[PDB]
Amino acid sequence: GFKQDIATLRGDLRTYAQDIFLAFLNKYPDEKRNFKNYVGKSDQELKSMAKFGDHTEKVFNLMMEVADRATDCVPLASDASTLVQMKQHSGLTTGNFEKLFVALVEYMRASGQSFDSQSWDRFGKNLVSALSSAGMK
Ligand code: HEM
Repeated sequence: GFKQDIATLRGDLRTYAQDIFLAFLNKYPDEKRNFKNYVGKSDQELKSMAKFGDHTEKVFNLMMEVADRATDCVPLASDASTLVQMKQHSGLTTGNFEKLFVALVEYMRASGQSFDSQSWDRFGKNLVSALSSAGMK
């Protein structure tokens, strides 16, 4: 289930983090508008841009902590506050986060692996709700 999925992703977190974030950017090309430097790049090129590899690994390092600190796929309000408050996310709305989790769930659904994709779907919705409550637009 969800807690085992955290251990699976953490066991190869660099590859999962890149493959899910690329799934997100290819499913929602307009989302590259928050990045700029990513435009007109193939997946293999993106993987070779330092701010892609670094920022994608740090997204997934923190997302796995937030998942790990969750009860029944409900994140801590403190984790939502922390995320909202991040100066680098000034641009963002809950819409950016919803789309990332739609792509994550779709990626898990298409994998050959026994991920608990319905738990991730609820995690993504609960995190979007928590971010809104914590002040994200
Ligand atoms: C659980 C989800 C996410 C987490 C944990 C997260 C985490 C982070 C972290 C830790 C940083 C700082 C890392 C660093 O720059 O060294 C960062 C920067 C940034 N995040 Fe996020 N982020 C998340 C989702 C998103 C989403 C959905 C977007 C846009 C759709 C986004 C856009 C950005 C941007 C634009 C930056 C800085 C600009 C750059 O990449 O050069 N983040 N994020």
